[PDB]
Amino acid sequence: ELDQLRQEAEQLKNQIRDARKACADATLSQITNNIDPVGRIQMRTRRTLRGHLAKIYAMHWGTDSRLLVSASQDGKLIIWDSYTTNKVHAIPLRSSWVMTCAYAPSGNYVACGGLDNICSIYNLKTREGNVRVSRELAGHTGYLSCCRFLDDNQIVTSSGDTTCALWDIETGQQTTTFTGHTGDVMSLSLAPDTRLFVSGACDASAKLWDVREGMCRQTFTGHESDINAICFFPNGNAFATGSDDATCRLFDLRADQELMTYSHDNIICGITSVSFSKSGRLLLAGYDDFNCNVWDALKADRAGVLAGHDNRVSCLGVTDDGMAVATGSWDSFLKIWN
Amino acid sequence: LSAEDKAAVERSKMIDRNLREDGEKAAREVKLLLLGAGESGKSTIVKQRVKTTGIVETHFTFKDLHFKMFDVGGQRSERKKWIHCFEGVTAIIFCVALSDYDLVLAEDEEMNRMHESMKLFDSICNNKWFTDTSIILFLNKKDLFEEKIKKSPLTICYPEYAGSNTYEEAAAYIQCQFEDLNKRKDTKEIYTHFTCATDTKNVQFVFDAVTDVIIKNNLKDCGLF
Amino acid sequence: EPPVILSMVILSLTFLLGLPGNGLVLWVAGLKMQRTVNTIWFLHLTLADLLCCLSLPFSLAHLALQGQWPYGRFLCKLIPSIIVLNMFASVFLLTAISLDRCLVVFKPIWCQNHRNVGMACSICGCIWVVAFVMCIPVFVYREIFTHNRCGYTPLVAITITRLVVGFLLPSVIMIACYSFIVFRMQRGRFAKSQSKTFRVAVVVVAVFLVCWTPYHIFGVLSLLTDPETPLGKTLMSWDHVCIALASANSCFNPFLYALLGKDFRKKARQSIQGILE
Amino acid sequence: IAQARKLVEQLKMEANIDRIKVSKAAADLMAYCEAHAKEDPLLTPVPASENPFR
Amino acid sequence: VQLVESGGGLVQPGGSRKLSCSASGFAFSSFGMHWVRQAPEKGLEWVAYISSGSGTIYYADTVKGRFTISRDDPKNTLFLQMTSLRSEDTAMYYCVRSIYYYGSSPFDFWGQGTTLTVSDIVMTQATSSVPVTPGESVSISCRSSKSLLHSNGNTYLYWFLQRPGQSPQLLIYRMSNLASGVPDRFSGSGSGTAFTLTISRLEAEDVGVYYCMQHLEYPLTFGAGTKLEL
Ligand SMILES: Cc1cc(C(c2ccc(Cl)cc2)c2ccc(Cl)cc2)sc1C(=O)N[C@@H](CCCN=C(N)N)C(=O)O
Repeated sequence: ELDQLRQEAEQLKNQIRDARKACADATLSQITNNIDPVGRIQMRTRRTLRGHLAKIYAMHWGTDSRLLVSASQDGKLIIWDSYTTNKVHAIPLRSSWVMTCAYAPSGNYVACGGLDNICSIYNLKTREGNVRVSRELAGHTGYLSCCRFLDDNQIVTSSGDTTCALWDIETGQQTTTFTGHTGDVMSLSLAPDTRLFVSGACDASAKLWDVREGMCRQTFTGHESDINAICFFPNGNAFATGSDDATCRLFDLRADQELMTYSHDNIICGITSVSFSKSGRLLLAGYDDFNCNVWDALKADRAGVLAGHDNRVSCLGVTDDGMAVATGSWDSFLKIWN
Repeated sequence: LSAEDKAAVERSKMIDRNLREDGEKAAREVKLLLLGAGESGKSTIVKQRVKTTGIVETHFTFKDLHFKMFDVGGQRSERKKWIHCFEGVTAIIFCVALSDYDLVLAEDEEMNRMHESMKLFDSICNNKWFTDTSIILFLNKKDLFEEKIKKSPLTICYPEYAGSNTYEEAAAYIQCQFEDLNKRKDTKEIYTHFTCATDTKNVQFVFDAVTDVIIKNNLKDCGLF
Repeated sequence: EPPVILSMVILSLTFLLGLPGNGLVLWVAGLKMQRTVNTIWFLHLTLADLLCCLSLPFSLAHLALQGQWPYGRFLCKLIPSIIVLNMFASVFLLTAISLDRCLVVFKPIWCQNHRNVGMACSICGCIWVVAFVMCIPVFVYREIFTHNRCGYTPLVAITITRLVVGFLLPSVIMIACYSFIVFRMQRGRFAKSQSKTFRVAVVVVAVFLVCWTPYHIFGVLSLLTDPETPLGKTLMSWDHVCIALASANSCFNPFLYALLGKDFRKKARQSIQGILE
Repeated sequence: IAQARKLVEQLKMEANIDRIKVSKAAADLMAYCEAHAKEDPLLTPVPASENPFR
Repeated sequence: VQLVESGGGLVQPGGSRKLSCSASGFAFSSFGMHWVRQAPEKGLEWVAYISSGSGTIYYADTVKGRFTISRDDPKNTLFLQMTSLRSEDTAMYYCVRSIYYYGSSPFDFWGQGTTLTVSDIVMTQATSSVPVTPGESVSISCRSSKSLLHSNGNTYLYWFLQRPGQSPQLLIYRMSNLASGVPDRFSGSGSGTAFTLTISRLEAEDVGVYYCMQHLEYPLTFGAGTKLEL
């Protein structure tokens, strides 16, 4: 019984590969060759957020593009006024082994998780005037890798137990479980419409899941090693992945395959974080080589470099208005680039 | 700056001061990482908050020294995914069941259990993150090993072992075998103790080793060691 | 004059070799590194050394014109006082560093529980106050006499206090602390055969003694002979070269203290490479 | 066993989606980039008067 | 959240008195505190401010040298020591909590007040009392001596409401932001030196005195007060 089903799976995978190859008409290099290059991008540091005492593991911009939250291994969640450099909130964590943090797209809640296998939701707008823990989502077997608010009451998490989970925060129960990944899920990215989301895991594959139907819509397999970072194109029809094979990749949802590879001989280290520019023309990636690279997403040539982190660049994010970039690194500093 | 801008600046300054006092308070604790292969007796060491987290933290105090001990057994992923989080601990306490060198009780080449203990020790001691972190090595179950070495020899897992089957000789052979896995003997120390479960010398030994580690860290941070 | 030209070459070499070194050490330790207890001492020592090196031009100018350069009373009372304050603050900071090292070796648990940056800042402030107190004599007694020259008054008490508190007590404290550190670490249950501690301590103490011993030897010898004696005539210029040798320690200190640490050396090399590129 | 059933069902589901040619998708990406290039404050920097950061 | 005042009464002129406020239900130490007096005949008047952490302290020009504001954080209490009290110091004294960070709402909660019996921005109310009926829309105007819009881009104008027999309650902060728990029928608008508060579909419980205050700089200045009655 097992032999027949293995053979059927082999035929199905072969037919998927054949359909993908038949769909591949022309690369995004020949039909983007007439595009003028962006040239040399020169972004300068405008702000330096000091105050974390251990390395920074995650940061997230608020939707107003002025407030941001960072998570550090000193057990602390700090909200920063990117404009004045003022720190608005300092939230102590019951577990200092934090790995992810999210900012609700209303400003009222923050989330954080890590090696405790629990996603803690903190209320930022309380009548008593201090940040208090709103809920603790428990049920993941492994550590929390990423979390993203769908809404004030819905949150999607990825964990090292090889599953993602959609949680209704009002009750503390996961409404949906997303299974199918073989390795630990490292990264998560929500579509701008929040109908779909994409996740990268240690099996070197990315999966697109329908949040409502709770099933895997598609699978993308081009990377040679673990996928640490994933990000949606602003259109919502493409996403970029960053792996530790020193390569970033671009995948189209409608074409169901990979479009472009962002790599260089001088680059040997793996990607920690990826993000797009407001129009999606530039792709920003942070590396273990202590800096970030700005790629022309259409032409796959390196447009610039954001060298400003004595340690590995662990997180990076672009504002909603596209004005500035934020990089958090293992040297305990946050830098804002214009 | 407006009045409200000034007040927000003052609030940010207050938060900064509180962060620095919290960092000073947190720097006072000696943080140790517990490690050991399957059924190595690290539970009986830690007995000498968490549901499935595998980040079990034990805080205690010995002779005015604050210890935070982190047990990471419940995490079922590869260590490469979370071991970098512990780059910066004062020491790694590695527990090895001395009396378990015949039974398999794990995936193994032909027949051993000390092989995976050696492999884990080699992977941990020789690691990018723990380049200078010291190891406190505990060799548990000395009496069961005594009777085992009386009934069975070390050869079935130590082919190069020579000398009469005695407790001290076999125990020192385990000493040497585990302590020679170090490849940077000029950078980090190994503190090895034969766990006397009938005495309180295990915690005293950890205290002495941690005191030595603290002194060495201070001295080599200023170029004196 | 061989003594005058020797003093000129000593002062110029120390200035040209210590101003960049002290500037680099201060910049790296104050703008790039985290504020640790071991960094406060280096910051204060580098500040004192930098002030001495920036005062070195004035000394070279005073030597150039065979004295006679300050035509007023205020400059004569002022510039030497500043120089002396900086030098003896540096000496006391060296003593404090040695004491701190001996304390972390001797009382590791107490240091782990009660060693923060505020205590170091308070000790450094008290050190600066004591250095100012030692400096005040120079302001009080340094007078202008008429060729013209400003010089010196209970000199005996000034010299004895300078010798005892600026040399004897710090020398004894550093020697004892470093001797205890080398042996203490040597006779431990976990003691490891090593020679880095011995050589580093010997070099530190030897450099301090070589730089600061002829100064106090000549200070004592001045208070034991008649100035008009030919021995005093010989001793006059070698006193100036002794002063230059004592001031030379401000350029040696950054290499001995700040640059010995692996973290500081790595950070300084990284910053130098980044600025050069 | 049952995992084989699950993977076979998943591969059947993933093999029945409609795919558009890569040239069309790349043209759509290029079109989106061209339509939003003039309002991206990282390709062409905005004057410092309109810069919230310095 | 509760702020309870105590210490009022009858004081002979030239004497001393101590007002104490107890706070409960919120993190007292992270809030700045204001003492605000209101005479039995006129409207509100800012008296004093102490910052979170006891840093800056501000006094009104008429109380400087006589009054002293302090706080005991472990006991969660706010103290006002007044000496040499004159006949002009008789008023109801309120304690206001006000927290300051990006996006906060200062002057959000007020205490019940205690009764005691013995350049500068000018805020002008165009009307003192207007007649209204339930179900209608009313507009209240306030004028500033100088522009309350700051270079940072926000206008430091606040609208408060005092219903008959209770302490003032925050309505609008920064000239445009609706306070928490306030019905979505009030709207603040305008520009520098000219502000309007509009109530659409008014009813009972809205009658009372509306005040406009500036927070551009100290001393904080209130308006005369516009009264809405049936
Ligand atoms: C620090 C200092 C500096 C002095 C000279 C000078 C410095 C460097 C060189 Cl190359 C040449 C000349 C100087 C004068 C004026 C100016 Cl503007 C600048 C420099 S004299 C002097 C000092 O220590 N005086 C003591 C006692 C004198 C010696 N005591 C012994 N030996 N025990 C004191 O005042 O009691």
